[PDB]
Amino acid sequence: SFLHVGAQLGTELFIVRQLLQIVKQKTNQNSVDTTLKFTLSALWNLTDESPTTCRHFIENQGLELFMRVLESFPTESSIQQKVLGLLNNIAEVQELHSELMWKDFIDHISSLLHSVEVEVSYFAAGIIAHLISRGQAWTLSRSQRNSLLDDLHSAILKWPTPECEMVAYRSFNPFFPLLGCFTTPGVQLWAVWAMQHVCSKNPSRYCSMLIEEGGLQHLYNIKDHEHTDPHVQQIAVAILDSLEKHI
Amino acid sequence: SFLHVGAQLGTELFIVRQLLQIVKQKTNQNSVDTTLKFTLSALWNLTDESPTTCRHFIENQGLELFMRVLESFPTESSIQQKVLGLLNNIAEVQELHSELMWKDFIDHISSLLHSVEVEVSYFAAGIIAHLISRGEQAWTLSRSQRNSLLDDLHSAILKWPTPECEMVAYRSFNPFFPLLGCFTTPGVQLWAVWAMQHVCSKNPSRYCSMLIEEGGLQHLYNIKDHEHTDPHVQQIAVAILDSLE
Repeated sequence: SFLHVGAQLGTELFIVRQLLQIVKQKTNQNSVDTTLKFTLSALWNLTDESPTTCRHFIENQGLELFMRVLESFPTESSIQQKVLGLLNNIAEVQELHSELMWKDFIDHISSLLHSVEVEVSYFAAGIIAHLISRGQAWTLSRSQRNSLLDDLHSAILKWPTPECEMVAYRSFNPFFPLLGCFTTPGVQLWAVWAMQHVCSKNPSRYCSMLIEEGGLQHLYNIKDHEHTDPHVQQIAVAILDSLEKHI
Repeated sequence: SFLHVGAQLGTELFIVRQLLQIVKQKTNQNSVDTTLKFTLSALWNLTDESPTTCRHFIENQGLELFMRVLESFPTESSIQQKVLGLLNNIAEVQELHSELMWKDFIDHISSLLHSVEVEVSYFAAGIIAHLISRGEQAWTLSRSQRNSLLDDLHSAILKWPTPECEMVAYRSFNPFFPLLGCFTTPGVQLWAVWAMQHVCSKNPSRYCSMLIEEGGLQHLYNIKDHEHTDPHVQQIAVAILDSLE
């Protein structure tokens, strides 16, 4: 049983509010705790493919609090990873691209792109790619826009093969618009690198999902559009020549 | 994106633990805040049709905490309602039966069984019905209290006025159907059909079609043509049927 019909969304948003409360309080104590990491993971999971909870997170000034946690734990790679994963989920929601147009946020993301932990800079790069995705809606410095595109492209190619699988996905759909951005080599470079990574680590899961959602097409279109970045093209053909073996 | 595969289960159980922490906090303080009852509703909803988070609730001392909530706020309508609703969700899980066989627990539930605010006695009755529905040997406590409760349940339901606004909601009637077959213990049957009738009379657009699609017509109707059935139970059952037509 439960209280009444439709009562679960209210409790979901209430849970988001209370998790933000625990984040704020653990930040005030400077307590990198097991419960703090669990709370950041919970927030990250709840924002997965749910723009309503992303909007509730933003409307409860969650991103300001996440800037604060980034600044109060500058060396904690796990904290940064979970924070940036949630912020990536937000960067995927087009209706809220407006409220990530804030230079303190963009500055912290650009700084975290140069982390020597690929588990951190990967999500920094994802945020960056999904923000440059929108052509300009830029609302800020075009200096910083061009700078961060170039930095995206360089940083991706400086990445090693990760040890674990740094992330999970239930759908490759948010990657498909980033694959058509032939104008922005870094964005599709991040997309192709991430898909390659997840199928290389977990083919059992993501090969079937990548083919079923029609992504082999986006890859094949990149394959011989002659206005393609050699690096993006090489990653695309590698993904194809691995996904072709698996039916 | 999310942390890793299967992380959603860990996140949900962590949420259960933290909500229980908020409950213990606002019970140590005698603070009946908005967030306390919202936490109670959140826990209640998370326990709906999910044996897993109910098991986690029990494993995180949730039973003792909830009865501390009961003993510290004996006048609070919504608080007792939500507590007893979550415990009703626990009671429908057979594997956790032995956990609810606590003496003080059954005592408090039998006390709240006789409360006149139906929003409370209803869920207390649900707990007791599900408990003694599982047989005599399964009752590891005072059998005197068991065979007294299967009468006090019957009596408490007959004295019930019909509720006003939304008291409860269900996603499926499947936990009720095993109760409908307890001809040996007619209080269980009577609670089951009374609940079905109430929810089908206030929200017929949802619940009667749900009841038919889940095949409850056949159980109510078995009660119909099963002779030697309790007269109150039979009355309510044929009543549900005659407009389920």
